[PDB]
Amino acid sequence: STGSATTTPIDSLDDAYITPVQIGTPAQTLNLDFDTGSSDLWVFSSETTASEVDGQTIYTPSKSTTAKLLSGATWSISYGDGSSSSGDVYTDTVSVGGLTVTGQAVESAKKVSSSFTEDSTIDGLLGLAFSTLNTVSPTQQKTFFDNAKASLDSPVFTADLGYHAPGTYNFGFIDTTAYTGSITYTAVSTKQGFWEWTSTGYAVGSGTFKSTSIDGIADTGTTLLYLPATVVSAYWAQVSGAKSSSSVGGYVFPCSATLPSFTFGVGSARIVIPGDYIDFGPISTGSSSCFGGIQSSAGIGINIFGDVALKAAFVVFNGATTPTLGFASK
Repeated sequence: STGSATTTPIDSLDDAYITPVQIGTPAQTLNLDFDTGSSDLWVFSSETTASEVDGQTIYTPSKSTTAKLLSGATWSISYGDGSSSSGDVYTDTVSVGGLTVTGQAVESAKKVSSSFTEDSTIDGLLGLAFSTLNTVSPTQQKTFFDNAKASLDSPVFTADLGYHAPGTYNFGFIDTTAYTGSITYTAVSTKQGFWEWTSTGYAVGSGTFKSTSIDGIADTGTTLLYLPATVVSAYWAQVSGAKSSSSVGGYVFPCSATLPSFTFGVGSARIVIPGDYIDFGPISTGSSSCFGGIQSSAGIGINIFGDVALKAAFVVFNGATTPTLGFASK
């Protein structure tokens, strides 16, 4: 089997991407944030505290003839941005782009933190990291991909995120029309539950490539590119007036600037992030200070190849017995 679904930016900055997902019988379609940095499929629901729902579409398990309470199971998750959610668990039929999994754990939110409430466009998350990170207790549950894998034509999914435009998540096949050149595959460590890999270096603009190993994660659920402070300083030093602002929370730059590109290495191959992809617009409405799309990972503990980096590539998440990642230009 295969599946193919379009993923759409939630706003004009590509802060996140939403993909429609069918849950239950009859189908209830929710727009979920596919997140290769986490491993829970959770949704706003009829159980979510009413004051914490503000425009999201909810899953109502009582209206699904295939929903079953997973008795005694609870979940609770905190994300790197300080947001969180928790609740109980149903199993139900879940379909993405024509690919159907029966018995998928659908984690129903009883509580969500303010940033989720405040984002009316995201009805929940669909985790695509390794199932070892799934938070369901006392019986850990499998991701949608893990449940689907055995049925797929090939044990892979691909992320093809657009810049200010829709893109595609495919399951079970690699669309050879969706990228240019060849796909370069690189090793993955699953030890922390992430799609963790080592980039071979970077360049700023037209500058020379610096060969240096940068361990990090391919994370579709993180907006920006978070890299070591040395690398990030070297980038922003090429932008007149750019500075790190403790009050804003990262590097800012004059909105009048034209940003240089940023290249990252995948083995001997190179992925070029155009400068425009690094512009996240005014820090507050009407400001002439703009927020940078490359930020330091120093306070995180891991480097994160988030959407800024991934949307410059066609990315293969290869879930073969030994997982690997593939990157191609597009």
